[PDB]
Amino acid sequence: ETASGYIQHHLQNLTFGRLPNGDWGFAHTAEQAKEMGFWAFHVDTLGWSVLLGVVFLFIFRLAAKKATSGQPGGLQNFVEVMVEFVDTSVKDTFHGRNPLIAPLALTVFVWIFLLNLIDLVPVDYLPMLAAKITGDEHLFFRAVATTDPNATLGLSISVFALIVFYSIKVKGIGGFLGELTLHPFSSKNIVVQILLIPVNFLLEFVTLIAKPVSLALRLFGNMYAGELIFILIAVMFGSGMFLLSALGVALNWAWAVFHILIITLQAFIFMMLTIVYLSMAHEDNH
Amino acid sequence: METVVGLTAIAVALLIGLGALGTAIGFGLLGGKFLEGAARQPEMVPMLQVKMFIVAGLLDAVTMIGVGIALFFTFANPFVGQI
Amino acid sequence: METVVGLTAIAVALLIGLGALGTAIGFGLLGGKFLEGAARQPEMVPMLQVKMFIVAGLLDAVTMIGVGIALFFTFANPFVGQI
Amino acid sequence: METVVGLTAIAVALLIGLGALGTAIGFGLLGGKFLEGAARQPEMVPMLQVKMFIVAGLLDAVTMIGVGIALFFTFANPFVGQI
Amino acid sequence: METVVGLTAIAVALLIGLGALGTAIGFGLLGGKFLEGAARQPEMVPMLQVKMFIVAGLLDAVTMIGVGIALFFTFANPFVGQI
Amino acid sequence: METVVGLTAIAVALLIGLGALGTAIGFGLLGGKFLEGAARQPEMVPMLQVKMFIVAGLLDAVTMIGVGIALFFTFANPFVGQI
Amino acid sequence: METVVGLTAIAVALLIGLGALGTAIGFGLLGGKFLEGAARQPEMVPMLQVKMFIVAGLLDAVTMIGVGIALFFTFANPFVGQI
Amino acid sequence: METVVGLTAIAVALLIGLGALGTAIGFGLLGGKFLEGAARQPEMVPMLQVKMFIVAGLLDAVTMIGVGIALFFTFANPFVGQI
Amino acid sequence: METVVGLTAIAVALLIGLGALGTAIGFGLLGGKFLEGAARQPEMVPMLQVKMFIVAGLLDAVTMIGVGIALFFTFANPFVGQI
Amino acid sequence: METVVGLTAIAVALLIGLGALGTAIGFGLLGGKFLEGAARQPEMVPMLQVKMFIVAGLLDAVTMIGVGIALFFTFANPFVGQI
Amino acid sequence: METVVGLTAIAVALLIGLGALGTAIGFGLLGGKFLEGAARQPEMVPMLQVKMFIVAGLLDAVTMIGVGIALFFTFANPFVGQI
Amino acid sequence: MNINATLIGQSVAFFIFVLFCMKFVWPPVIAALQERQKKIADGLDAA
Amino acid sequence: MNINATLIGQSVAFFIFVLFCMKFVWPPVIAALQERQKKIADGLDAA
Repeated sequence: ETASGYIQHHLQNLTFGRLPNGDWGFAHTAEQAKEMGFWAFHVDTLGWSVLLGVVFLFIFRLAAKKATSGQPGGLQNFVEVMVEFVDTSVKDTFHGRNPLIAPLALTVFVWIFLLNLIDLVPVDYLPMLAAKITGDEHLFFRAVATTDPNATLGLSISVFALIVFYSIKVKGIGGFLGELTLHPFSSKNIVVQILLIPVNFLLEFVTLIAKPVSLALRLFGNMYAGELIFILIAVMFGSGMFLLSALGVALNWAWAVFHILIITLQAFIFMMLTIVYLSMAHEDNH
Repeated sequence: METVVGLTAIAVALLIGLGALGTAIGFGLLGGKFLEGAARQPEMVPMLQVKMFIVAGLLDAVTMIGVGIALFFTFANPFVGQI
Repeated sequence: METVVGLTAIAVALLIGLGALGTAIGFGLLGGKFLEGAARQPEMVPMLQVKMFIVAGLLDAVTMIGVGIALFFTFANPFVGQI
Repeated sequence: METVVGLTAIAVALLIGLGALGTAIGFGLLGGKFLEGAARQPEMVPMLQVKMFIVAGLLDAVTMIGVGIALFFTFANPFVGQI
Repeated sequence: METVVGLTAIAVALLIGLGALGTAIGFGLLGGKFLEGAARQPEMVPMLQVKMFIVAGLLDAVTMIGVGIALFFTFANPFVGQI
Repeated sequence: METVVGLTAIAVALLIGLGALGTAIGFGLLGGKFLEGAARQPEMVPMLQVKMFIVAGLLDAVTMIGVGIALFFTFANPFVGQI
Repeated sequence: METVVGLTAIAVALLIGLGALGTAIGFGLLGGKFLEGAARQPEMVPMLQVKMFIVAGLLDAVTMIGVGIALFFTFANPFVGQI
Repeated sequence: METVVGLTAIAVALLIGLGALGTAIGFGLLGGKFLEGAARQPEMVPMLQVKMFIVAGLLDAVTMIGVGIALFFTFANPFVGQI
Repeated sequence: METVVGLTAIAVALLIGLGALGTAIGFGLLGGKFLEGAARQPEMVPMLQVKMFIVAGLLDAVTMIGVGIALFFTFANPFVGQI
Repeated sequence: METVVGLTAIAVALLIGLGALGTAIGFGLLGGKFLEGAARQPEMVPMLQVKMFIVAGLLDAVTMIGVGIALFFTFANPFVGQI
Repeated sequence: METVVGLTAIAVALLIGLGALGTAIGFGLLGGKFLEGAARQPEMVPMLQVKMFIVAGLLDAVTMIGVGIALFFTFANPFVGQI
Repeated sequence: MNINATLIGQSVAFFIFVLFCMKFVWPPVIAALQERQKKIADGLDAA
Repeated sequence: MNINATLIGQSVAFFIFVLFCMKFVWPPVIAALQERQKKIADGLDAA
């Protein structure tokens, strides 16, 4: 097998969609996956995300169902430290009485960190275990859920929907349209204020649309670049030479040392941006 | 069809590169000034924080539009249809 | 015909990239200066921000027109029909 | 014929993009100092602002000519009839 | 013939765009310091303003020459006479 | 087909080079300002450090996007399949 | 002579555009400091202005030469005589 | 085949040159502030040196990747294998 | 021989234009700093000016070399004889 | 064979020019800041200069690599051997 | 031989122009900072001047090398011998 | 690369997770922290 | 060559990184957690 074929195989996901005869089957080739329309599902991404979320929820529920309120245990001290950090981060930006901001921020941060942590494991360990277990020599399996743009796009869409819902709840269609078209430029004259709506509408709509796109694409691009570098470093070992595999190993050490910090930073940035965007929904900064 | 796709590749490259350069320069300047302001006023670090978290919203909007249209040109082609 | 389409795509890319770069640089500089002013005078933040918006439109308007023309050059093409 | 139209499209793109970039950079630079001056002397905001407007004219006039010339090239191309 | 017309169109576009970018950057840089000086000395704005006008005389001369050359090439192209 | 491959290589080079230039300029400015802030007072060196890391999270987003897209273009090729 | 004339036109455009850009940037940079000095010390305006003129020639001379070259390439062409 | 090799050589040149330019600009900007901080606070030289080394570690991140890609393109050609 | 002369024309144009742009920017910065210094210390004007002239000696050497090379490539042509 | 050699020459020229531009800008900024620091603290000059040299050690790495690669291209061109 | 020489002329022009632009910007910044330092303390001129000369070397050496390369590409031509 | 229905299902699960964190995780922990802070304050109020 | 060669390098790199994390990353987190626990215990004892 060639390096290009290896990269192409590692770049393909597991797709489930409407086969030409029957809506029950898994695509075997990349062209077959492209044949599938919008009504297709990436089994590996959803499965990994659901498993990690369930594990996180169960672990946090273990230390919450039996809160001692006195001397803390090993797991509950860690849970309390993270809860206090999330509360401190939230209270420094949002001053309202919304009870949803802090739990949502904590969930987003921990879920993103867990989804990113799985990328640290060797690129061929999990795809090759799935293939052995299943028994196929051409099975497609991408463990890193954040390299799939669909997950980040869905997270950004849900964040945008929550932002819009909260802004509507706090301002009515009245203040919503007033902020969308009548701000930040206003005029006493009717003709002038009528002529000033296009610029305000353009600016507000452009910023509102660009927020979730950037929120998703920052993480999508960062983790895609990291995973591509790791896959290429695997090709470096693919040569089989002696003097080359050591340079590859050193590059792997450097890349992992950088990538753990990048993984922490991306999750922190996403959590902070979500908190700031939610705080911007309840007051007017214009 | 070859020339159209070849020029669309350069188009996507320019779209991504110019936007990336602009965002990097603007974010570097904004972060440096934010660090200077935080150093000047240690007790104003939180509020000033959300401040530039608003500024970035205006900073990268056109760049994100360009990145989106570059991705649309990479994975789709309204040009190859114009023949 | 193919050359015209490719050059139109390159034109759209150049327009959007230059606009994004300019907007990013201008917004970075403006946000840095606004951050410095807010750090110096925390009580003047509600007023100064408004003035920032007064600048922001002037920073974006022309660029917006450009990207609009880019859209007019993607889903439509006055150059194709002139041949 | 096709080459002339393609080069005219590239010309329009350069005309609009360079003007937008320059306008954005100049307006950001002007707005930063405008914010600094407003923070320094809040009582002179009604005056300084209009002064900035005057500068804006000198910042935009030539650029406006550009966004006219491009609009004169996209519709009713004068270079087509020359050949 | 055709290539000459296309290249002169590109020439006019570059002539206008580079001049617009340069004059926008220069006028923004001048206006920032003009606003800073006016804010520092509010009573001294009637003098400083005319001084900046003198600067404009040295700022737009080459830009006006370039835009005039571009208009002359567009409407009275002399390069079509020489092949 | 050779023209498509050559233009894809040029596109990858542009994507990587522009992103590297922007990232380098932004990180240099951010590091200079961070050094100035740390020299102002050493008691806030750690916290400020965290802040600059936050700035990094916004500084090189589009640059990493472009690097990943260039790495995808170098080995895989969606343009070849489009003929 | 077609390509020679076209490239001479492009050369003239590049010369004049680069000269205008450099002249505008340099004169804006000089004028900003001139206005700052005039605002800070009104009694030194008669002298400093003269000094600015001393700078202005050094800022423009080479550019002017380039402009002259452009004229020598517009109404005359030493390249055509070389076939 | 020849065009592919020439365009990949140009690609390597752009990759190395843009990275070198950005790295030099960023290092100069960082070193200027490092020297300013060392002159201001002579007793904090080691800590400032460690911090500027940490900053330079992030600064030379995409440039090293670009240099590696350029070396891979000079000593190997994945584009040639694609015909 | 036609393309050689056409490309040497562009070579001369770029040679003059880039040098003019760099000289203008450098002299603008130098003149601004010289005006600031003269305003700060009126009694040191006769000395500082002389120093600035020394700066010009380093500022315009390469620009004059490039101008001479451009003049040699205009009035003569070593490239015509395939050297 | 002509195109490969010509594009290799263009590549070497771009490499060396970009490296020279970056080195000149970075060293100018570094030397200006070093001169300011030496003027502010005349007795700290012997150490600061040494630190500046350290900055140079990090400032000329990629540029020297590019210059060496350009020399290798000019004297031991590997692109011809790839057909 | 036509294309190789035509591109070598452009290569020499790019080399000399980029070197001149970079050295002019660097020397302008260095001279401005030197003038500021001399104005701050007139009795440190004899020392600081010598210091700036050292910086001039670091500002010029690489550029000078490029200039030499340009000469080696003007009177001589290794690319011609490579066919 | 391939826009599919996943962007829906993923986000749906997201919402579910958020709801759980709003109902069974955060309240007990914040209540325990507040009770500990109240006990600390009561101990400090011994004067 | 190819398969059975990438695995060895990947395992070696992963083992080296795991050793690095165990020798340089875990002890700081453990010490911070123990310090927080000791502070909480001291506060409870004082109360």
